Amino acid sequence: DLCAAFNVICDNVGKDWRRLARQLKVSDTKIDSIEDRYPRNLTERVRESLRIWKNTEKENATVAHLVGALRSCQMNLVADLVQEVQQ
Amino acid sequence: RPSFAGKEYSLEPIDERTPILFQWFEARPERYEKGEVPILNTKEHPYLSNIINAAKIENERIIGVLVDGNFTYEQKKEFLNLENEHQNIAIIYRADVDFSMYDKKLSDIYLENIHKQESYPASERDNYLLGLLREELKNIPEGKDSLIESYAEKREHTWFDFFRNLAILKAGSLFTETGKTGCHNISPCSGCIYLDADMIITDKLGVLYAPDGIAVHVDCNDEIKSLENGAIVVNRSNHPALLAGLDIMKSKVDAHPYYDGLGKGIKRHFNYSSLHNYNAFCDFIEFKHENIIPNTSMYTSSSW
Ligand SMILES: O=c1ccn([C@@H]2O[C@H](COP(=O)(O)OP(=O)(O)O)[C@@H](O)[C@H]2O)c(=O)[nH]1
Ligand SMILES: [Mn+2]
Repeated sequence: DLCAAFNVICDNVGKDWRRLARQLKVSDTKIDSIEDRYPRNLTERVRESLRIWKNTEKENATVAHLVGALRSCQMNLVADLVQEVQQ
Repeated sequence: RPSFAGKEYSLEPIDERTPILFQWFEARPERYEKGEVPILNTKEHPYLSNIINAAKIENERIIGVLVDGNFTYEQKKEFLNLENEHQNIAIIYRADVDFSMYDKKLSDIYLENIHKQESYPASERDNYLLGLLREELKNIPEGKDSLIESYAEKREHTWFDFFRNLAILKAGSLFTETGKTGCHNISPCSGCIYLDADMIITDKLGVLYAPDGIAVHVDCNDEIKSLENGAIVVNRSNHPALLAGLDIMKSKVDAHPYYDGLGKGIKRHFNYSSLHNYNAFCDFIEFKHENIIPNTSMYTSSSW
C-alpha cells in the first residue's frame, strides 16, 4: 500500500526530491548518507528517502501522511496519482 | 580555540551592534483581516508579537524583517505604519533587494551538468538525470532563465530557505542598501544575526562568538542532533561557508537551499566529510545563547 505510493512517487518525482524529503522531515545527515550511497542514481535517492521516512515514522508512516506532505510542498499532481492508485 | 577536522579556528566576535534579521514569506496574504500587518500573529503563532518584543529589547540594533508575498497596497501601508510605530524595525521586501551579484542562468547550470554526465562512461552515469536535464533545458520559462527568479516564484518552504541564505550573505549590506533611517550605523560588511520568529529573546544578547565567524542552530530531538537553519549568525557579509553553499546551489541540479545551500556549505567550509562524526560537528558549529528560548513552535505546531 505504502509500497504502491512509493512507486508512484519514484515514477514521478525527479529533480525536486529533496523538497519532499524536507517536508517529510528526513534529517540532514540521512540526506548526506543517501547521496554518498547513490551518487549517480537520482531515482534511487528518492526511494531511499521514502524508506528512511517509513523507518523513522513507524506506524505514523501512512499514505494519508505522504499525501499531505506532497500537497504541502506543492506536488499536488503527484499526490493525485498516489490517491488514484490507492483507491 | 575550537577545532574540527584537524584545524583550529578563532572564536570570532559578532559585536553588539550587529543587526538582527527575521523573515516572513506569506503565500496567503488574503488570510489576514483588514488593518492587520500580514505577518502571522495568532495565539498559537505570535510571531509578529515576538519580533516586536525583540526590537523592544534590542533597542540599540536594527531589527529587519525580510518579507515576500503578494501583499496588497493596504498591507504595505500597515508595514509602513509598523515601521513608524517601532523606531528600529526595518521591513525589507525581497523584490527590493539587490541579489543580482549571486545569480546564475538556469540554462548554464543544466548545460554544465549535461556535459558532466556525458563525461562519465555510459555504464557509470545517471542516464535518467541526463534525460531530465535535456528536457529541463527546453522548458525554461521565457524571461525566467535565472536561479534566483526560479526560487522567487515558489510558494513552498524552499522559497523562504533560498532567500534566507542570500539575505545572510548580504548581511550588513541588506540593511545599508535600503537607505532606511537608523541603518547609518551598520556597515556593508557587517555581520547578521538571523532568527526564526519563534526564537524568543529574553534579554540583550551582547557580543556573540562563533568559530571562524559562523554558527547555526542545532536541534536535538530524541538524542538525535541536526544542524538547522532557524538561527544563523555570521560575523561578516559574504561569509565563505554561505559562498560555498551558493556555489553548490549553482552546480548541483537537485540541490536544496537548506540541505545544500546552508548545510553542505558549512560542512565543506570546515572540511566535514563522511570520515567525520556528525554529532561532533554539530557540537562544534552550534549557536546557542542563554538569552534565547529556541524554536518555540516546538510547543505548538510548525507554521509550514
Ligand atoms: O509561511 C511561512 C512559514 C514559516 N516561515 C519562516 O519559517 C520560519 C520557521 O517557522 P516555524 O518556527 O513555524 O516552523 P519550524 O521550521 O520550526 O517547524 C519562520 O520563522 C519564518 O521565518 C515563513 O517565512 N512563512
Ligand atoms: Mn520553529
